[PDB]
Amino acid sequence: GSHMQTIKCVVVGDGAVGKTCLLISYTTNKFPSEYVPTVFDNYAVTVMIGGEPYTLGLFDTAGQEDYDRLRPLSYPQTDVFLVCFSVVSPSSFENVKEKWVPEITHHCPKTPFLLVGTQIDLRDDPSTIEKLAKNKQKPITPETAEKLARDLKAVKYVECSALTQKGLKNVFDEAILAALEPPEPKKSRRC
Amino acid sequence: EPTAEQLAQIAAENEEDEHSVNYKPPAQKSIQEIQELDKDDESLRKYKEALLGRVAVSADPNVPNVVVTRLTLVCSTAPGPLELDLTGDLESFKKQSFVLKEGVEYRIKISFRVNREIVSGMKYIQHTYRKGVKIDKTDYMVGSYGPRAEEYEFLTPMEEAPKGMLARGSYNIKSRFTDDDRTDHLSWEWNLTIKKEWKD
Ligand SMILES: Nc1nc2c(ncn2[C@@H]2O[C@H](COP(=O)(O)OP(=O)(O)O)[C@@H](O)[C@H]2O)c(=O)[nH]1
Ligand SMILES: *C/C=C(\C)CC/C=C(\C)CC/C=C(\C)CCC=C(C)C
Ligand SMILES: [Mg+2]
Ligand SMILES: [Mg+2]
Repeated sequence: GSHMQTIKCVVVGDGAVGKTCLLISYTTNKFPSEYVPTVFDNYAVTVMIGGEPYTLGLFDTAGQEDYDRLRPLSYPQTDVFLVCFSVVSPSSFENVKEKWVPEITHHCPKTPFLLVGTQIDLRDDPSTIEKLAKNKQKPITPETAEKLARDLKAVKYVECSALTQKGLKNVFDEAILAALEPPEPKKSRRC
Repeated sequence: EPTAEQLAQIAAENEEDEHSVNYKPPAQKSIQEIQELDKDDESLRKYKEALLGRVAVSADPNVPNVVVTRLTLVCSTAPGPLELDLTGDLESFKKQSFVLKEGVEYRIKISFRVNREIVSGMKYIQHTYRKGVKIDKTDYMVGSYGPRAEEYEFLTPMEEAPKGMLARGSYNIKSRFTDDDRTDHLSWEWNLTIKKEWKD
């Protein structure tokens, strides 16, 4: 039959937002209890979608300002980006529009991407909501995110919890589908 | 009648496609500096190793950080090869007859080589002139790359060639390879010609 296609998926976002845990959670199914590395190693997994095998290559990033020069070295040839932000952390959600999207659209023009709401379990949690509603800041909602996503022209908006694995398997399933959709030129040189 | 001064109307593209919250170039750090930032973190060292590879750094004096070798026109319909040796004499390109059949889909194969440091967000800017008039601005992002012995080969997306029923003339092309640091690695000019047939 046909050759197995590879999908290169790159995950971006600020520090501690959950890029790493989301990846180990997805590839082992077990959330990282004790140990959690700065960066998850480059990894590949066969994923079945619409009846076809796909080698999904996963790429975790070092989102610190110290690595704004190193990080893009993984960007070339990317098929899809996953810009992530914690729901109980507006600081990241903001940085999405400021740093992230421009960084990826700068380096990979016609490359699709999705917005990822990490830690959805915290949308409803004591201690976290505690410090939130205090400093005039409340948890993000699908409606809120979908607005920013469409504004940013993100293929879609998806959310999940690396803790409760709710929506995880789905994030990568949409990641795959998002990467399969044809380019669409829009670069008409004729006049 | 091939062309007039209706070239200015062709600028129904030009600059207006900017409208974006600007990127912001990254600091001018360096490999050795990158290498010493978090030696304590095993995970990060694995991360730098995958991206930066390991060892092999030759000529430091004479050789610059980036050195584009050539630009190749990848086309299945093109009978004869189309390249440009971006090494040495460039004035030669100011008197060549580069034919490109109209309407054909094609793409560019950029062949460069990084030597010492990182090249952050390297791009290929192409300016198409007809009768001295700039009728097209185009940016092809190549991205950031690390130093290595083996050369890199980047391919631009598939694009279509214009239909000659009108603009089938000869153009003056100005090109350069810059980056996020405004460094001008290379700059040259050459002439291209559209026609109705391949090598007519
Ligand atoms: N409750 C909770 N904590 C999480 C989840 N994901 C990551 N964390 C914790 O959040 C912190 C930072 O997440 P991490 O994935 O390392 O962030 P990264 O810098 O984006 O990789 C760690 O202390 C994790 O244990 C989650 O889904 N629920
Ligand atoms: C409406 C535009 C018209 C009428 C003409 C503009 C001409 C273009 C845009 C030509 C592009 C030529 C390229 C990209 C050259 C590629 C050839 C090599 C890389 C050998
Ligand atoms: Mg094949
Ligand atoms: Mg991480």
